[PDB]
Amino acid sequence: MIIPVRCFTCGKIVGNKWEAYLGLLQAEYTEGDALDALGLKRYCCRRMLLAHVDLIEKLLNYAP
Amino acid sequence: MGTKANLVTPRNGEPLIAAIQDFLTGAYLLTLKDTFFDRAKACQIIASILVGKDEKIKVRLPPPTILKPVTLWTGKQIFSVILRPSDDNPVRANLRTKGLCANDSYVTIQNSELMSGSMDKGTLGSGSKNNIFYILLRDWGQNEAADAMSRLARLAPVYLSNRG
Amino acid sequence: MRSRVVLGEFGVRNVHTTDFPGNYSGYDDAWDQDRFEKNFRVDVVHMDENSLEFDMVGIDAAIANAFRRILLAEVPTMAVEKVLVYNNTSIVQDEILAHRLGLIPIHADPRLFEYRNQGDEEGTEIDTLQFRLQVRCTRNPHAAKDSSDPNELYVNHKVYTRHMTWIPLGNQADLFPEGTIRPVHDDILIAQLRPGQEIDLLMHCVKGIGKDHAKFSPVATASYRLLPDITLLEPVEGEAAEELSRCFSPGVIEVQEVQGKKVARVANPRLDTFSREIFRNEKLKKVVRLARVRDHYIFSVESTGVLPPDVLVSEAIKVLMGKCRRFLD
Amino acid sequence: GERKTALEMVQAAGTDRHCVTFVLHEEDHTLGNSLRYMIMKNPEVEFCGYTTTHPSESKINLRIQTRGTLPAVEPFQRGLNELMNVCQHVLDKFEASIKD
Amino acid sequence: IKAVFPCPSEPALSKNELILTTESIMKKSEFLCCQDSFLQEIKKFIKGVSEKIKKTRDKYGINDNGTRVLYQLDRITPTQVEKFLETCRDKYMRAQMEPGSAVGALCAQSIGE
Amino acid sequence: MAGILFEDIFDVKDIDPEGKKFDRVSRLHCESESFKMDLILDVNIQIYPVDLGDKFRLVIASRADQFEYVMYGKVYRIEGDRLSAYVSYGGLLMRLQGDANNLHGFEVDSRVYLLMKKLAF
Repeated sequence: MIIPVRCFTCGKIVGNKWEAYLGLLQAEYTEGDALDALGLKRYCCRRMLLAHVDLIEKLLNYAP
Repeated sequence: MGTKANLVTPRNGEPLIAAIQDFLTGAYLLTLKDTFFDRAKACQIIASILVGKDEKIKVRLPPPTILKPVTLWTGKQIFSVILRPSDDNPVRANLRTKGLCANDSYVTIQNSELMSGSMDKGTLGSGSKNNIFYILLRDWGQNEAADAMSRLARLAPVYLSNRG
Repeated sequence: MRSRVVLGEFGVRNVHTTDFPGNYSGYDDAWDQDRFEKNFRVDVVHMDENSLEFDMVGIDAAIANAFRRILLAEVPTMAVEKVLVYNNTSIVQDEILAHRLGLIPIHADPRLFEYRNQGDEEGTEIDTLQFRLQVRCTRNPHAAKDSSDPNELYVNHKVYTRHMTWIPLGNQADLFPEGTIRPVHDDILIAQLRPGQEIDLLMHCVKGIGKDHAKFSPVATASYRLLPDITLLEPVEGEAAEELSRCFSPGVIEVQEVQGKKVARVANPRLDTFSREIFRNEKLKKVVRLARVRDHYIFSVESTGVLPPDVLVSEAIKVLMGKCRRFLD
Repeated sequence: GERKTALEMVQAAGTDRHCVTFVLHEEDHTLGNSLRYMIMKNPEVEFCGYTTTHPSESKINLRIQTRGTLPAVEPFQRGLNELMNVCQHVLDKFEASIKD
Repeated sequence: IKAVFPCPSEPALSKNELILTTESIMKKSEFLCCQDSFLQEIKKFIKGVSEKIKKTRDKYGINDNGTRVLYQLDRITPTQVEKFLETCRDKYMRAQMEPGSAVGALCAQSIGE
Repeated sequence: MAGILFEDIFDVKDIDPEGKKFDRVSRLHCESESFKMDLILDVNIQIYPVDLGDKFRLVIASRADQFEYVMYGKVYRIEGDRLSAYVSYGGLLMRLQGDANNLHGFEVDSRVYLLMKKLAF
């Protein structure tokens, strides 16, 4: 539902890096290059952002 | 039905207990004529016969089976390792062709060493007449088959974790 | 032969560190310092803020992997082990948030605390760096630009690790808490909040060791290379330089001349993360020979803000001292 | 202070100190194989023998087995002290290189 | 019995006749057979025929092959054949069902599964 | 350690290295240039350059000691049809095949208890 703070098989910290892509997907790099200007040089964190579904927004659309 | 039920069935006459899987290929790879080992690879020995409960006698350190510029331990008598209650055995006729044809058959085990050959499901698993049972259940009795299977179960599949 | 690993197209040979006294008829080093403290040295590479790299020269595999394994999860650091609950109104909760926070790196040195035996709050005297998290979200009250972004109609719509205000236990108040107590990162999305929700917690920052639950790792990059030393035999001087500069990684092999054909031999044989196409030119692979060498176990450690990587590697190499001489009496 | 750790096991010792299985309690591969390394590196030992027998990694039954004459405490401590010297000299050469 | 070697013996007398003498001590040594029986006499003579053909093969080998390691000594010794017959008696008298034996359900599931 | 009593000189016939992935496991066929006898060695091939090598002055025992292989285990001894052994090394067979003109060295537990040899020559 939310962003794993750690790359399940790497260790690197991640949760700090989702409100940059939603500001670096509108500078409009290719996803593969929004995830090179922030540090992710392995498999792991590339999964942990490319693959994740921010159900946070849509769920909170009607939380109460 | 605890020690005689497991290994011998009257419905078929064939063992039920056997290296299910990778024990087969791990032990095979041990037996492969390639694999040359180290005295430093007395490590993997010691989950088998220098090992968990009910096996900690010594082991006779099978001799240095090369004395070249480079001493080395062949892969077979690292399989054929135990040094409590010495025994004797024999086998033959693995799953390959006939003639010294890059030999993966007529293993010809003598009295607990490993002369030639390389194992298989029909020479280390649920075969019929050549096994670690019908050569170590009949001659020599029970209690020496349920304790060579364990030295395999901890010897071979903790070799793959060093080969992949 | 004797510490030259080889990288055949099918499998890696020469890999057991087969040099022990009485396992080679050359000579094997009844091993210690004089032959070992002369060959040893620790170069340094790039040193920087949370990433460190260096090239130990003369170890063998066992002590090097001992370092690796100790840096990962056999070194202690400051991270949450418990979360007290006060009005957790928010969305998904109580074990992810608990564990989210459990995963936030607090930045207190793990050499001025001790372990935690069964005490008052399980213990409240030395260890409990206690963190207070009082985040409230509501409606930004001046939004005549109706129906806009969440960033403009809400107020602290998210819960970053900048709302983690520190609580003082009279113990610590004067030594650490001048500003070196906050979590490393002041931006982590712990849980979004929509109008009418709050969170309030207490964060029992116990000591711990990585084996317990790896949220105590300080390090991320504790895994490494040996060092490649890729040879050449009577080279392929000329235009083949194009091939033996696109097969290997982009900086690895120079391409210098054409008249002096000179497929320009090794330029930087440490930048190559072994793509290994070179066995599939089928006309070159029988020239190059690949060899990662057994001396230089090039390290590259990176932290998670808790400590500078130098502090982490020094702590690991001293915890090995502790382990080795705790069985030596 | 190794009273509840080094539970040696010479019982049917063929050589006087033969089946000397230091059952190192609360232990992993980390020290285990480094020790195993240094021990195996003396021309009087034949097993460094380190093999964690349990599922859970706490009891590394290092079954050193010397060439018969010696005890096995003598190598054990030679190796532990040798690893002391090695790691301390490594730190000495290392932290004096951070000045680079 | 190959794998437990009683070294002292050699080919001097063409042991085929010595093998027949061991067949005689055989003929004596399981005519003390009998117990819950009808399981050994029915095969005792075929045992004898089998060792007789073994002796014939040994004769052919010791003649042609030897026509000096004594042709590997062509191992066979009186001790080996005595141990051989003792093992034969052991397994023949051990594989004896009734007494026992609970033969029914075993066959039932044998034909079933 | 040498109750040998071989004293040979040798050369070689044919490699067969497609068998074992260790090229340093390959079927030597060397026939005796002492009399005629053949030996299926399984050398850890390193420096044998002729079609299978060089001088093989095998001194098969029980001198600068270049002389390498020994297993200390179990054997097989056919009579052949040509008395013949199979000197296994737990993976390195050596079928000595010849006559009784050669000296002793045998037992059926001891024709693995054997030394070997390379150049000193």
